[PDB]
Amino acid sequence: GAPATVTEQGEDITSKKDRGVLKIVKRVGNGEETPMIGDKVYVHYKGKLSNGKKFDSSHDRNEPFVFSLGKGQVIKAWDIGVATMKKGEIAHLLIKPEYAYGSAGSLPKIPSNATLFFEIELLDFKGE
Ligand SMILES: COc1cc2cc(OC)c1OC/C=C/CCOC(=O)[C@@H]1CCCCN1C(=O)[C@H]2C1CCCCC1
Repeated sequence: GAPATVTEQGEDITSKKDRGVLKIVKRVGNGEETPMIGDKVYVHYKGKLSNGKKFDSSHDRNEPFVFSLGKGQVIKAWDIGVATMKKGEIAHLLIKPEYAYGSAGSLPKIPSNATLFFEIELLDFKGE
């Protein structure tokens, strides 16, 4: 499956090189520029737990997901992961708990020590 592949071919994009956030580019975007911290960022995404019990998509709310990069509004994996993406790119991220909800989880949405998978499309990122 898509997350297996990420375990197998995915680039470790953490600083500590702990495999906490692995990435594969699925569709190549346009341009050299990636989002800077503080940029307003627009994405579509699909997300699930590796336990396979919960799924979630932006598409369902019929609205892009908008957040400010680096401003602590998403999990660290997103701040790290979306910083690496170009306008128009689609990527897969596999994420260990330390870059997600950790040992405490976010009960009951996210259980203790959960691993997460996302497919993310970077639509646009504007400067603050
Ligand atoms: C749409 O509602 C949610 C989705 C997720 C988690 C939620 O909170 C536990 C949540 O409710 C409100 C919180 C939003 C920001 C935190 O969320 C994140 O930082 C990440 C990245 C941004 C998109 C959503 N995402 C999530 O972690 C999802 C989660 C949903 C369960 C399956 C795995 C992904």
